[PDB]
Amino acid sequence: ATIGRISTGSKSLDKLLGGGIETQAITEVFGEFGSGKTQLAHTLAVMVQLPPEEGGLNGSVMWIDTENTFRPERIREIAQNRGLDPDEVLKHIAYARAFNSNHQMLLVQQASAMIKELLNTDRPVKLLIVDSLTSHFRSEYIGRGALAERQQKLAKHLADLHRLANLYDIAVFVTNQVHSATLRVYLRKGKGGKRIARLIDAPHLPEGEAVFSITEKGIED
Repeated sequence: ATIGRISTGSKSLDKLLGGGIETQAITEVFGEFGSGKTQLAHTLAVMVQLPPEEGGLNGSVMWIDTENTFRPERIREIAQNRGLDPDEVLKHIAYARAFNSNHQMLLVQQASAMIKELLNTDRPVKLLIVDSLTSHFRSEYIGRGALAERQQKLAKHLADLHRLANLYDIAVFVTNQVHSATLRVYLRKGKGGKRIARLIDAPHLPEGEAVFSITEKGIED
């Protein structure tokens, strides 16, 4: 299948991403708390649901939360301000809270069965969010030989993530605070409620930067 692109809500940021975030890839967005990673995840969970003419893929979402940062109220606000039905937007976001790194790995594996069933529907899964990919791995692996073990589990988790994205034509979006993903985006605060995105690593895309805002519509220019 050909690559689908999900608009982030920002024209500037979509331009940097060659149209938007891609299916059949793991897009990693990293930054300090408040850099806009979570607002971008919330905006994408709504945007993917829009028709292609609006920047979406008529798709369903699966969201894995390691730190309880998912906000239904924010999804609802973004949905309403984009002229979508908040109830329908929420019902197309399959949500799961991971309490440890092993639970997190298991949820990715269990998600394959769910995705299979939605493939021939009008709204198949086009987006899988993992916020925030490493929080459990960093807190659990402390002591002698902890670092080498963490790297091994992360690599397998990311391989399980890559497998779903290619096999089912899904865009995998992961967040991180501060490893090989297909696209790395460094996020930081600009001047005001403005953020700056820096494309660090990309195989088909040139390096660069884009500026965006955080509003009642989630993410825009």
